[PDB]
This record gives sequence, C-alpha cells and structure tokens, in this order.
Amino acid sequence: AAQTNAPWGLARISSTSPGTSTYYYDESAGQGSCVYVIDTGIEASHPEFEGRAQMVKTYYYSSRDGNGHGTHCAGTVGSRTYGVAKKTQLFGVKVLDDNGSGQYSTIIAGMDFVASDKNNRNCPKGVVASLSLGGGYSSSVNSAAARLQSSGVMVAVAAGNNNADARNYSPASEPSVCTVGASDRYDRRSSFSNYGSVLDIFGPGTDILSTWIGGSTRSISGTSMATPHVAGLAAYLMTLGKTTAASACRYIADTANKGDLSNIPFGTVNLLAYNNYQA
Repeated sequence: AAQTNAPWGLARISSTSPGTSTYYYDESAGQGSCVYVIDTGIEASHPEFEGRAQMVKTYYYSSRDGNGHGTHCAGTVGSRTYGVAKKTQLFGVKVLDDNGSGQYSTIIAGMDFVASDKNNRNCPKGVVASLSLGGGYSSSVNSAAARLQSSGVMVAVAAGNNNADARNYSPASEPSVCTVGASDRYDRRSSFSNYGSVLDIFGPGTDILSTWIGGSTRSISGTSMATPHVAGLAAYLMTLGKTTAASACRYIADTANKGDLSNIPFGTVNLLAYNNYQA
C-alpha cells in the first residue's frame, strides 16, 4: 500500500533516505494485534480512530483526556491518517491527570494492570505497551516495567527530554525494555533528546503531526512522539509474523538504518527505526 502526502515521520520509517513524503506498508497493517497507551487517556470518539479505540482503566474522576498528550500518542500508533499500524486495536490506561502529572505508585499500578488485562482481550498476533512518560531514577518503577516485559508484552519507553544520559531516569534506564530517542526531518538527533548506552533505537520526534482533543489535529515535539512510532512498528511486524513480543526490540535494532544520524555522542547507538517494506 502507499499513502501520499503523509506526515514526514511515517515516510521516514519506510525509506532508506530522508526528504520523501509517501508512506509504504503491507496492507495487513497490524490487524489482530493490540497496543496499550499508558498516558493521559484517549478521545476514543475522534473520527480518525474509526471505532478501534476504547478506554479500559482510569485512576481519576473521569477516563476522558482533558490534556491532549495521550490522544496524540495514540494517533501516531494507529489513527487512519497519522498512524503506523492503521488496523490495530488501541486500549487507553489513564495514569496521568489533565495537567500531565502523576504519582509513581499510580504509574506502577497501571503497568501491573496491563500485564493482567491482556488475558481479557483478543490479541492473537501479540500485545504492545507505549509509555510516553518518566521521571528520576526509581528501582520500583524499573521493576514494574521489567515485569510487564516478562509477562509477554513488547514495552517501548521514552528516553526523556533533558539533553543528558538516560541512565538517571525511569523507566528509561530499565535494561530489558526498548528505550527510544528522538530525531528530526534532516536526520539530526533532536536537540532535547537524552542519549547513552541504555538507548536501543531512535524514531521521528521533532514536529510530529497527529490527533488532538476536540476532534482536531496539531504538530508537537519530544521523545514522547518518537516512542509511539516504535510501538506501532512492533505491532505491524508481529502481525506479519517477522517477530514476537520477547525479541521485537532486538529485531528492530538488527533491521534499522545504520550510521545515518548526526550529533550522536560516542557510546550511543546510531540506529533509526525502519520497516524494510518492498512494494
């Protein structure tokens, strides 16, 4: 399949070079897979989701997204126009409030919820979780992310936006999950992106167009925007039978575009997520 005039980030994940505007992908498009978006919620009624999104859990007075951040991340995973995996099922878990903040105990409860809740859903091709959040180092937060991965879920997490070594942030610093940095349309590391030996991969993170609350759209930047490109790619590859939840991070790194990014500090991987689709 071919999507003309796509957002730059979708075109980049299906290309060997920067500067193109068509997204190429196998028409199976993640059907039969599931992606949990653990964030501020999802506006499931947005026309871009076509009935494939629903809220499954909240820790606050409402399950609605009063912020917009979680709706934007879900759109990069699986909306019709702005998503990587256009036929996946999306499940929302609201662990952040409408100001975008949340206690670490609530975030841990949310990750334990997904590890059990997958047994109540129909996901024959496999299960993914997208975590666009983070804070300072916590051994308890890292252990929760490791349990979720062990249970058979592909876990993707944001590196953080401090222009620093990701070793000092959680869940970014957990070894067994997929830690994602951010790049821009000219193949530079984003100026805010964290780095270090704990990173596994980079994805598009500067000026990313996706869905917003109120049935609208907008372009915003961060490692939060890079993370759902990788979660959507994992769902797409599991549907095609190329990999499984336990080895998807290794498969994505083995098949990535190598040595193409600028301003990568010595010691950090120079790997950009790529679907390797041949029309």
